[PDB]
Amino acid sequence: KVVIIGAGFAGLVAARELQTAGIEYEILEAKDRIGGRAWTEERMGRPLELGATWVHWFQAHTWTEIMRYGQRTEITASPSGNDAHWVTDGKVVKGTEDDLDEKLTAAMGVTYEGSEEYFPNPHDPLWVLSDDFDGPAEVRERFLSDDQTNAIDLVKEAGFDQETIDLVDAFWCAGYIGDPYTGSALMAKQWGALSDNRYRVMEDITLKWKLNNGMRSLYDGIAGDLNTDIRLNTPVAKVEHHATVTTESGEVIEASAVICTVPVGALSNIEFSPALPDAVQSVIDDKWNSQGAKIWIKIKGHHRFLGYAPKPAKMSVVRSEYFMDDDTTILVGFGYDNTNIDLNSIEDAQAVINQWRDDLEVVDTTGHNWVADKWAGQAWGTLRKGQFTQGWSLFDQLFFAGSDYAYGWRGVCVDGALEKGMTTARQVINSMR
Ligand SMILES: Cc1cc2nc3c(=O)[nH]c(=O)nc-3n(C[C@H](O)[C@H](O)[C@H](O)COP(=O)(O)OP(=O)(O)OC[C@H]3O[C@@H](n4cnc5c(N)ncnc54)[C@H](O)[C@@H]3O)c2cc1C
Ligand SMILES: NCCc1ccc(O)c(O)c1
Repeated sequence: KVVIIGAGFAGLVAARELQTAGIEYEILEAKDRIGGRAWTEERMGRPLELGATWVHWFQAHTWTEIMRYGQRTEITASPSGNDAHWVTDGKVVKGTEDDLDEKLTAAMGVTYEGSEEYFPNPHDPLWVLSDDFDGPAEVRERFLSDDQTNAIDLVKEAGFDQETIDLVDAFWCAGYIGDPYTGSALMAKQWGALSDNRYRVMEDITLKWKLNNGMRSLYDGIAGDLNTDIRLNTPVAKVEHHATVTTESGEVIEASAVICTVPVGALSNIEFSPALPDAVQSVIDDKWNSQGAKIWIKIKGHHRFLGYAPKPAKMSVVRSEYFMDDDTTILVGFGYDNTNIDLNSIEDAQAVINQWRDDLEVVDTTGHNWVADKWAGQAWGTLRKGQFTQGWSLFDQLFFAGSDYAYGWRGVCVDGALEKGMTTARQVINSMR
């Protein structure tokens, strides 16, 4: 009676929540698998996360699922103390990881600089624009101005030198999963607000703890709780919200309400009748700022490596992640432009490593191009200029659920999908009561 489109974390958790409340549901999943943009799979000799990877106990929704499905102790920190390399003026600079972090810490201090006035409650991101806002006019003006400013311009304008600029440029190529110069700096400021405004905490939350048993231990857990079979290989083609849903084969399914978790980068596969609001339609057409890609590279030997490179490098942040039995290292990498790298080309993977070193030898590589993926069309959702205040909040019988619309760790984190999936089901629940 309630139709959930997509079996990623938002869809699975919404179904479990409806089930709790005794409401009939059905999940229609385009792919032949569950997990969506979280995808644990054996590649290159071990389970690797092709999408979502890191977790933290300060992420409320993720951490309760970690507790629920038995992974409390089953988390491991990514290697630290790497030999660090960063490109800053056509040149490769060699340092320690702590050397890099302290440069990034001071720049982050400036980047967060008004989060305390914007986000007293870091989970009320649009409070400044609320009728309830009790602050001065000049804070609302700085807020809107920040939505139209990118995060690197904030560091440039504070007088930092070119070294620190290319470091933040590389950082946000990875963080904004695409071109950071088109991004909204209010995203970065809210990550600060959710991280006690400390670079170190922000990295502990987003870039440290991995699930020993992968994301699949969680989404297999949620799916294992459901008493209604997920209909895989059932891509949705049309949605009528007056609700009626039409699959690609032409099957028609009737429903009291529709919870659509299809990411924006993939909504163009579905026709809506009536059409979507013009405001929301312009977001879909502009979509999100996530055009980048994530790679897994394997090299010869055991090397503790960290590398940073600004736009337009193939990869902006690359880091050792696993030391393997056969004297190899698996590194992870994040880059701003999915179309500048073939994630499964040993030669393109070598050119990534060649950004910093001419003595490290790639022997394998792999990745999934989420942006080119029909059912995704993006990496993790990040914000263009103007999308903090006129973007993710515009998607509020038809409900949109997904990390990209979350109040808290929006887009970038499974925490956001688990948040928004659950609260969107509550909207359904509340209105049926
Ligand atoms: C490279 C990468 C790395 C990430 N790393 C992390 C990390 O370390 N930590 C973290 O917390 N988060 C991370 N994330 C983010 C996390 O994966 C997402 O925020 C979360 O999985 C989004 O869940 P969702 O349910 O909102 O969307 P999705 O996972 O995209 O779920 C949508 C589902 O709908 C399906 N679908 C699409 N179109 C249709 C259609 N027409 N009909 C039917 N079904 C359809 C899709 O197949 C998919 O199963 C990462 C994301 C990426 C891309
Ligand atoms: N994949 C985790 C998302 C992410 C990307 C870049 C960062 O700089 C960061 O702190 C977190």
